[PDB]
Parts: sequence; structure tokens; C-alpha cells
Amino acid sequence: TNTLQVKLLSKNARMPERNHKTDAGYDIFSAETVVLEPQEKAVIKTDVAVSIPEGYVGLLTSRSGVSSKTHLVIETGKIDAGAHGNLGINIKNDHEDDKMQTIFLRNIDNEKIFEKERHLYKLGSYRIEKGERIAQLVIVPIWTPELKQVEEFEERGEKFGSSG
Amino acid sequence: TNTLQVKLLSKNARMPERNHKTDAGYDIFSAETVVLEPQEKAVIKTDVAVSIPEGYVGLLTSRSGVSSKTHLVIETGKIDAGAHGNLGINIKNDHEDDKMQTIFLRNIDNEKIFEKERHLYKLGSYRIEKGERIAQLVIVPIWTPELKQVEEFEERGEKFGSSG
Amino acid sequence: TNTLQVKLLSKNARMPERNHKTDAGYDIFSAETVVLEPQEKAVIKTDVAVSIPEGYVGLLTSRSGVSSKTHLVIETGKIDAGAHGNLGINIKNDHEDDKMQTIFLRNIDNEKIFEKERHLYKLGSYRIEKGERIAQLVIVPIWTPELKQVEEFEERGEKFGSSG
Ligand SMILES: O=c1ccn([C@H]2C[C@H](O)[C@@H](COP(=O)(O)NP(=O)(O)OP(=O)(O)O)O2)c(=O)[nH]1
Ligand SMILES: O=c1ccn([C@H]2C[C@H](O)[C@@H](COP(=O)(O)NP(=O)(O)OP(=O)(O)O)O2)c(=O)[nH]1
Ligand SMILES: O=c1ccn([C@H]2C[C@H](O)[C@@H](COP(=O)(O)NP(=O)(O)OP(=O)(O)O)O2)c(=O)[nH]1
Ligand SMILES: [Mg+2]
Ligand SMILES: [Mg+2]
Ligand SMILES: [Mg+2]
Ligand code: NI
Ligand code: NI
Repeated sequence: TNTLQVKLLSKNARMPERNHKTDAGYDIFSAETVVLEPQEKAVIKTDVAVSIPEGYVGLLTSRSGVSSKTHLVIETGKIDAGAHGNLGINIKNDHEDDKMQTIFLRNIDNEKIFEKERHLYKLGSYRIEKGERIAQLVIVPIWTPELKQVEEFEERGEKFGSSG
Repeated sequence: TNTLQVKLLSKNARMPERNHKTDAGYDIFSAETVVLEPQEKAVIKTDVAVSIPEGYVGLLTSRSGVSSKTHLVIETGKIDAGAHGNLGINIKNDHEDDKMQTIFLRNIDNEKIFEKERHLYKLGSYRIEKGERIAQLVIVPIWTPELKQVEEFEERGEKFGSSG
Repeated sequence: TNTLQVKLLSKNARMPERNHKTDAGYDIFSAETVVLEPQEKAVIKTDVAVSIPEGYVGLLTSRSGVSSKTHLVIETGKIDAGAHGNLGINIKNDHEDDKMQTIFLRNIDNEKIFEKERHLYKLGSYRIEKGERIAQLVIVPIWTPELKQVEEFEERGEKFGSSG
């Protein structure tokens, strides 16, 4: 069986699409429109549940476009084989909370938002829109063997940057 | 040989346990009780040394429970095949150092500590306890071939978020 | 074919060297000398273009020596199979911007720079030198199947730190 089961949990959810043929990642879409303040942590719900087969792991990881342009930090999620729950994106707006305020919100391309209705926001605040690609899923085979205590092993020695 | 050798280096160390059958990660325990101040970086010693076989890599990576609840940031460690040293967890308390102080320390579940003896700590300080699961190990097969200079290759072009 | 094609784009580029025989990563060299201010984000150009074969992914990831010693944060890059562009290192100097200033710049080993010509820099500023190993490349096989909507699946339930 060379197929992965994908289950949508709501109308807000969307089917993950792969960009190119040789590409590794499945672009994951957001199911909600959230505003993240500086240093604010949240879990972005995808409303998408997947089933990874045994002997594999899913890497719900950051997209290189958004992560290099914005202060949005995604902690790569290790989706266990047999985890049939809602995939949540572990996000953090790492932008400095320098107490300053602006009238412009920022999107996932670090662009000033063009709101007709004026509001005051914290400097370095971002907005994730619904149906917006913020993360991607990369499935990679694992290796989980048995483990036993040993006094010594069956070499690089015992070396955190031994060289420079 | 479908077995991985695990060597404890002290009484403070503990054997890494896998949660479920289909799960990818081996939950790694802390061997020391450390207090991390805001923006303080440290290497948490596990007192556990493992031997990954050639053609594989170990990912000493963050647990999704602690990383989403707390400001504790673990930089995923790429444990080389044949590295028989003490596994160290590359940690950083990324919480804002806003100079404020509180009498409550925080644990790996972001809960106020109930200390009977009163002390003053920096706001957003965390404590890792001994024998506490803060990180996990995921072994994944690699691929290391020979490499040669080429003027041109044998396509996605030369594209950092070409789409959005 | 058990070979990976590596293409240098300039004289500033260098051939990635693997440290040991059992090691997973290819140490990636910098092609430019950049100074990163506190909280400053940049893309460090390697001037190196590689071609990963289909069914694999490249992990342009942080070196454990530099990442544990310095506030330099590298967001692991997922180099798609068939991406023949310049490998860019997604970097962020995560050091606090506490407005303080010093006369000493810091290198990738967190050491005070010994400049004969005196200058004023921001506290916690780092310098990447040309031909300096700041990141590494780890190639790991992937698994990309077809995907179809399912009402229910063919278990760990729907569980973000169910245990602690
Ligand atoms: O989080 C970590 C990262 C690395 N390590 C260990 C395992 C690994 O074999 C070693 C360093 O591996 P890397 O090549 O990833 N870092 P670096 O190239 O700076 O160290 P060296 O130059 O000595 O290989 O340190 C940990 O224990 N925890
Ligand atoms: O750190 C990085 C990350 C990506 N890259 C390159 C390789 C990869 O093929 C490309 C972008 O891959 P991703 O799918 O991971 N990011 P994104 O989906 O935003 O870009 P695109 O939409 O163009 O695929 O940029 C780097 O050189 N360094
Ligand atoms: O970013 C993430 C990370 C994890 N998850 C899901 C998938 C995974 O199976 C589950 C938790 O997996 P981990 O073992 O990596 N974290 P933890 O050990 O804290 O949770 P548990 O103890 O319940 O396994 O949560 C996400 O949806 N997004
Ligand atoms: Mg992509
Ligand atoms: Mg777990
Ligand atoms: Mg190395
Ligand atoms: Ni920060
Ligand atoms: Ni990673």
C-alpha cells in the first residue's frame, strides 16, 4: 500500500498540495485567521488529521519562504506513526516586544496590511489567514530497534564542535 | 543486528523509553536539575551515551508538549553515527528578559512552582528536574555519497518561497 | 548512481567536507563575511548549488558547536530534490537587543574580536567569516505517496504532551 490517508475535520480545512514532482514537502494550509503579537505563542489548527504508517515519521515543519521573511518561528513537529489527531502547527512570533505600537499589521510576506478601518497594533505583529500555506509536511522513514544497557560498546571519541 | 547500544554514565541517568508501539521517538530524561533564566543558554547533560550504526543519524529533538507550552527552545541535535559521547540537549529559555521579577519559578508545564521557602526569581524562569522528559531521540536513515565539481548538472530552476 | 553533484557558483564558494567516516553531515562553508546585529535576520549565501536525487531531501541545518555557543539560530532548510539554486542559510542572531553598545564584535565561538581599528557595535553582534563552517548538510531519504480524502481511517487516539 503506497498511499497516505488524509482526513479533513472541517470546512475550514484544505487538502495539502505538493508543489513539484521532485519536491519533498506537502504544503500545509491554515484553517484559521489568527493575529500573533510579539513573543506570543500559539498552536495553529489545520483541521487536518493524517495517518502515517508504522516505520515512518511526519515532519510538520516551517516553509523556507515565510521563515526567512518573517519572525514567525515554527517548531518542527514529529508526527508519530498512528497519530490520528488534528495536526497543530507549533508557532511563535519571535519578534522583539519593544513596547512600540503601529497602525499596520503584517502578513506572512512581511508586508504592511492595507486595512480601511484604522486600528492600533503592537510593533511586529503578524496575521495568518485561513487557507494560507505557512508550514509543510515531510514524511521520512525511521528506525526503532531494541535497547539494552552496556558497560562499554562493541570512533569519533566523546566529541560539540571539536573542530571550528 | 537490529539493536541499539545504550550506555548510562551515572546513577542520575535513565533508560530512554518509547511511549507507544508506532511512535518514532525515544523520550530522553534529564540527569540534572537546572534553572534557566530568560535568554540563558545551556547544555542539559543526559549522562546517556548511545552508538548509532553507520548509515543512520540520531535526532535529539524537542518534545511537542514542552516546546508548545514553555519558552524552552531545543535545537535539534544531529547525533553522528559512531559518536559515543554524552548526549547533551542544546537548550535556550527564549522568554523575554523584561527585567521584571517574581517569586514563582515555572516548570516544564508552565505552572507556578509551589516553593515553601520564598525566593526572588527573574520573570519567565524555568526549572528542569532530574529524571524529567524534556527531549526525545528519533533515529532516521541517511545517505552519504561521493561528491565532485560539475560546471552544469545532469527542474525547479533556481528557486525561497517562489509561490506564497 | 551513488554520487551527488555539487556545483560551485563563485571563487568565494568552497567544497563541503565531511568530518569523519561515520558522520552524517557535510560541513557547509560561508561564501561571505557578514555582521549580524541583535535580532537581525539574513540569508547567508554559500555560492554552492547541489542536486538531490528524487526520493531524497537535504537538511541544511545548524552545526552543534556554533548553535550551542552563540545566539546564531539557523532554521533547518529542506532542500527539495531537484533544486539547483544557491543554497542559502536561513540565519537569525537571536541575541537580546538591550540597546547597550560595546567596542568588541563576537565570532562564531563567542569570543571577543581583536580589532586594531576601534569601532562601536551593538551588544551581542556576531560576525560570520568567509570560508567558515556555520552549517551542515544531511541528506535523508523521503516517502511521498498519493493522498485521498477519507471519512474515517483504516491507535494513539487524538493526542501535544498527553503524558509529562
Ligand atoms: O544537541 C546535540 C548536538 C550534538 N551532540 C553531539 C553528537 C554529535 O556527534 C556531536 C557534534 O555533531 P555535529 O557535527 O552536528 N556539530 P559540530 O560539527 O559542531 O561538532 P564536531 O565538529 O565535533 O563534529 O555532538 C549532542 O550530544 N547534542
Ligand atoms: O534554508 C534553506 C531553505 C530552502 N532553500 C532552498 C531549497 C528549497 O528547494 C527552496 C525552498 O524549499 P521549501 O519548499 O522548503 N520553502 P518554500 O515552499 O517557501 O519555497 P517554494 O514555494 O519556492 O518551494 O529553497 C535553501 O537554499 N536554504
Ligand atoms: O507540531 C506538532 C507536534 C506534534 N503534533 C502531534 C503529533 C504527535 O503524534 C503528537 C505528540 O508527539 P511528540 O511525542 O513529538 N510530543 P509529546 O511526547 O510531548 O506528546 P505525547 O507525550 O502525547 O506523545 O502531537 C502536532 O500535531 N504538531
Ligand atoms: Mg515548498
Ligand atoms: Mg513523545
Ligand atoms: Mg560536524
Ligand atoms: Ni527571541
Ligand atoms: Ni529538524
